[PDB]
Amino acid sequence: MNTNNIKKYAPQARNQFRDAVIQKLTTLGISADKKGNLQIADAELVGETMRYYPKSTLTRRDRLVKRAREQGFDVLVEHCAYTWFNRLCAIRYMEIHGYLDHGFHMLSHPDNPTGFEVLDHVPEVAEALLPEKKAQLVEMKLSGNQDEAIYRELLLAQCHALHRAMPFLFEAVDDEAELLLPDNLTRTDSILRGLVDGIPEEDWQEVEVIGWLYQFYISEKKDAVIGKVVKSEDIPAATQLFTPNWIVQYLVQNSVGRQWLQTYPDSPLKGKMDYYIEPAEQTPEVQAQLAAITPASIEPESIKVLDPACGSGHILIEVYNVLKNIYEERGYRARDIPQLILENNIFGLDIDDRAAQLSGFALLMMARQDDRRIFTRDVRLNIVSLQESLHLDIAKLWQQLNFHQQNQTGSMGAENTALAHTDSAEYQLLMRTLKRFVNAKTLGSLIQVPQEEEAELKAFLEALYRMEQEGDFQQKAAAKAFIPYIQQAWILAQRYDAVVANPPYMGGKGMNSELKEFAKNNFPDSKADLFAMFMQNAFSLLKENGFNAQVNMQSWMFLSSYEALRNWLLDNKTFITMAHLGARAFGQISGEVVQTTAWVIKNQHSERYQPVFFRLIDGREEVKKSDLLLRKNIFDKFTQHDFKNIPGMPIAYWIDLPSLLSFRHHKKLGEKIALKAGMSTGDNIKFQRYWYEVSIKKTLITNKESNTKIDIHNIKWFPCSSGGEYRKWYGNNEIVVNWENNGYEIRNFKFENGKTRSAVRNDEYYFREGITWSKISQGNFCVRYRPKGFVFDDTGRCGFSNNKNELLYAAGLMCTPVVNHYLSILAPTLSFTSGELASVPYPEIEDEIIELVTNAIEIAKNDWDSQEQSWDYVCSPLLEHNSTQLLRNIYKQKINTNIKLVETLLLIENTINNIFIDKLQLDKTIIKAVLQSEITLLCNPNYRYKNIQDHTDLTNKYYTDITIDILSYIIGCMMGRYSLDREGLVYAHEGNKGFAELVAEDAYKTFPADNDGILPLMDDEWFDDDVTSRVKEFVRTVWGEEHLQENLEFIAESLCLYAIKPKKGESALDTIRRYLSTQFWKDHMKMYKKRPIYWLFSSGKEKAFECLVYLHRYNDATLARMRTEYVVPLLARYQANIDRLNEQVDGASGGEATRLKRERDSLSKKFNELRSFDDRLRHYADMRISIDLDDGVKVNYGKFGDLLADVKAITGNAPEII
Ligand SMILES: C[S@@+](CC[C@H](N)C(=O)[O-])C[C@H]1O[C@@H](n2cnc3c(N)ncnc32)[C@H](O)[C@@H]1O
Repeated sequence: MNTNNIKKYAPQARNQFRDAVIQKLTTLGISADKKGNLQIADAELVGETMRYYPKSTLTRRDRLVKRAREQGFDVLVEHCAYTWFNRLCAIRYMEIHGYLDHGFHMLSHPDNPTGFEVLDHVPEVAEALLPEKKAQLVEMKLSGNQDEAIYRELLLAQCHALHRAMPFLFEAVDDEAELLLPDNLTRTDSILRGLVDGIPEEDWQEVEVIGWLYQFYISEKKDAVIGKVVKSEDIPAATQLFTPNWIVQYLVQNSVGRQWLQTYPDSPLKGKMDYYIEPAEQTPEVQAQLAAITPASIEPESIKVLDPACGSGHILIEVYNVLKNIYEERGYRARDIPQLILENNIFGLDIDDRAAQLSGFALLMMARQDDRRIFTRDVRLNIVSLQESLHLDIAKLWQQLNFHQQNQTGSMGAENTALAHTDSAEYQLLMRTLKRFVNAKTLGSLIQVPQEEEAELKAFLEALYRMEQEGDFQQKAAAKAFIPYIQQAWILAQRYDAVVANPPYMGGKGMNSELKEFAKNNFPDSKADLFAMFMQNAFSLLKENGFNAQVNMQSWMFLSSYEALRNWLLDNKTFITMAHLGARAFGQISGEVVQTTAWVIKNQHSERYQPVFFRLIDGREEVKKSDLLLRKNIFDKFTQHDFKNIPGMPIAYWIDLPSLLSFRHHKKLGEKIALKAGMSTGDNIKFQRYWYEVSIKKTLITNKESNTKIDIHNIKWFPCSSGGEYRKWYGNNEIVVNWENNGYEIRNFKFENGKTRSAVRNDEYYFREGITWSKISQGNFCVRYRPKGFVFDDTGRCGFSNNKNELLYAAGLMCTPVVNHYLSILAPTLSFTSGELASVPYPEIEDEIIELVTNAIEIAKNDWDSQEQSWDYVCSPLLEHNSTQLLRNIYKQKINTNIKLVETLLLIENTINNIFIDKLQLDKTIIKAVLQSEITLLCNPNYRYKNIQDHTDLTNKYYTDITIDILSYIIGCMMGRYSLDREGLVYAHEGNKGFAELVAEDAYKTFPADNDGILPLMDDEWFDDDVTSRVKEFVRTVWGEEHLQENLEFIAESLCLYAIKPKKGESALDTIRRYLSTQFWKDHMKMYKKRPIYWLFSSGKEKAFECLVYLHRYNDATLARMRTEYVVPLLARYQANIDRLNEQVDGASGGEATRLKRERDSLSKKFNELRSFDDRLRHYADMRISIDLDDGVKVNYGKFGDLLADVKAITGNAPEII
């Protein structure tokens, strides 16, 4: 069958049917305004008509006004449009299979694509349906022009004809419902055509279509009610799916068919059950147990099955099929089985009056596929939809009932007449029943009813059937009103051999006010979501040896918020079989939003029982099915007693055995170590910084050059562990938080009313030595060491211990694939909090691992401290070897050192993993050894460039970041941030203050530092303090005028590698200059994560003047000096050559004069752009803008409007063009 047709039609069909009811209700007068307030205006009385229509069609009219005032105008239309659609859908299905007694098609015409067969056989069709109006209808057909009048009469006559067998869908007292039937049913634009035209006939063969009609009708109102709280009337929309047939079979066959096969093991139904999971080999003790409960025989018509949420009845249809083959096998006549199944075996509930309308239809269409006279028998269907009790005239009906026959009939009977036999066990049983179904359109089948009231209700019910059949008008009007409630109560008091359902799914963030309190007070173990309450309630609906079988979300197997429930299941019930599906089990939902599992749980507790699991998480819907059938991916080694060894007690069949026997033999991790969540500052943008953004004087960072005692009164910034990226031993020392005055600002940080926004937690553990981890990590789990002088927030959780060895032995553990083996178990998410991480095992201490971890952390710390983004940065790693050697040879010397360390840490990490795996007695096959690509070091090209698979292009890209990093360090020495003479960071505080002292102290005597802190970054050599100029002065001052040219050609060779595009004949010197003016800005953006310490003042898009400015060295007089000594003298040289280039264009010709014009044209564009960058720099230079370094980089960079480059990529806001 092709759903793609129904999926497109049914949503459109819903709304279609709805406007046709509004348009007919507007005539009917029942109407609401835009605000949902109802309007009557009563009804005109033009003699014997009600103009807006007959006046016998008034009373009936005045019962819509009644019901609409009882529910909701929106509701009315949403229901009645559905009922008719369900009716017409029921007719369409039934006319294709020729189920009609008159044997003519009703909605279509076989030999005419546009017509209606009931129109040409008016005499025959009328003879069957309306024998009295035959002379009239044969007269209107002979008028040939009243077909819409005629067809409106036969079609209404057909639905009436179907009320005898299907009273739940085709009601007969629907009087008002006839006034809402649309006209023009006989036109090419009737609503009817889409129902026929949108669905080919082959889609109608099988019955599942009923469920796809079901699922796509309401699909649209679903997309409007998701994410929000769901109204009591929107529930059927928001929770309505459709189970694949292969899951239902697995559910029905492993519950119903299980019990039958449990008594008659050599039943040929086992071959007829493809999804029947055979029982695993039990211990002799359980083997004695199960035989003691299985009855020696089961009679077929003693089995009773319940779907509490049938929906389309898709599950009942399969129960019907499983029961069908049980009756055949027992020796029962063919025709007699449907009645016995639908009356003695199949019972179903739901809240959507219109979902039952389809479900019962579906069972009757399966029954009509087997017995032609099931439509002649009084077949009571136990498929009912739940009804509220806020609209009953209870005192009016119990006196209309005359159950004990109190009114001797005939005594014409007063507004104070004491309700007689209010003490009768039919009244007290009736009132207790009407009190249980108050908000039935909200609770559904979760309402329990005591089994003790079973007998009294059925005897009351059958009597309510009798008196519906033998009684007078009041007793038949009355006893017809009470049956829906006495029946639905009778279904709830009854217990069943198997409950099969695909329950509804709704987390505790769409439940409405009414529903929530019902969960806290009645289902505390499973108050989180609906599907769980159905799981725990369904057990209250089974016999002792009964089977609960559902297909549920998987979260009840893991989330600690179900621990009380998971604890409850293991103690009282017996898991039988479970097929864990995971995602994409339903081939018609989109997104990884739905993860499921189907299971069967006996209502008896057996300890030593051996259940069978199927891990079918992979593939589309088709695959799990194929692997389920082929019995791929089977687990049958763990009893339900074994799953109690895991903190929280997760259903965790995927576990093996030595990992289960290690939770019991060893001690918990977060027990030993104080897993503490950090503060929550409330605002990470106000309080947290990158350490390079602020003055090093104003940080708790102990510099290698400030022996002056850190005055803890001037200290504003303290290094803060704030989450970050994966890392296995030490990095991420990048965030500093504002902790001045012991956090006076974070502590008093309040909202508007007075409540406190931040959440300073565990501030006793601050500045301690400990570890840390990304609380949130996409990949594996990893921890890093954390020295003293740090704080930490909630994004960077930290464990602490008093023993440094345990602090390392833990840090060595929490980084293995072994830990990521457990964290899969306790909580398969990306959240690595302090609660599941605390339940991790943790064995005795070995002294070997503590050295391997000390070596590993210093390998990792040496790795981290090597970049200029770290505070502990000393100098560029090239400057560790002799300064006579050739530069290309020093590159080679450094790479070989960087591969040995990867192997060492890899051999260390794998030695650590292999030691833990030996102690916990684990399986090295499950825990793979660490690979070189996972060694979390920045010198490992495999890890830094995960995306590049090559070796050459991997090696080249490595040489390339190596050549850029040495350029940003030289640009660093130009500004004054580092120095050859002095180890470590040199100058980094506000206002260019104290820089000059350093110069007088020969802080930069080897390589001089730029005077003003303005470096022109240009593509041709104008100034002498140009960047590309001083770089050569650097290489010359370091490696030798001897080597200058090959070291420079090798730099040219290496920039060209990945950084920029080479050019033939381009000197080493030109090659370098090109990079700096164009690409360096971007790499420095990336290098500092869009937080530049060197600011590129840019004239504009012609790159007429670009200069770098070091952030710390900035003062008021800079933009005045920037204009005095750079922007002013440069606009003078541009002119003395536009004039010299015009002395040559007139003195040249041919190919050279066209070359001097493009050199004069290009030079004049850079003269107008730097003329308006001067008109705009003079603007910002007068302002004497003086910065504050504590403010941040995203703020100051907007203070200059568009003078700087990438103002909208750094600040976010487009540059404010002053
Ligand atoms: C049961 S599943 C759909 C049934 C479908 N035949 C299948 O294969 O699963 C979702 C349906 O459950 C229905 N349902 C039944 N009983 C319910 C209850 N007590 N509360 C809410 N929804 C309920 C909802 O109306 C919704 O349409």
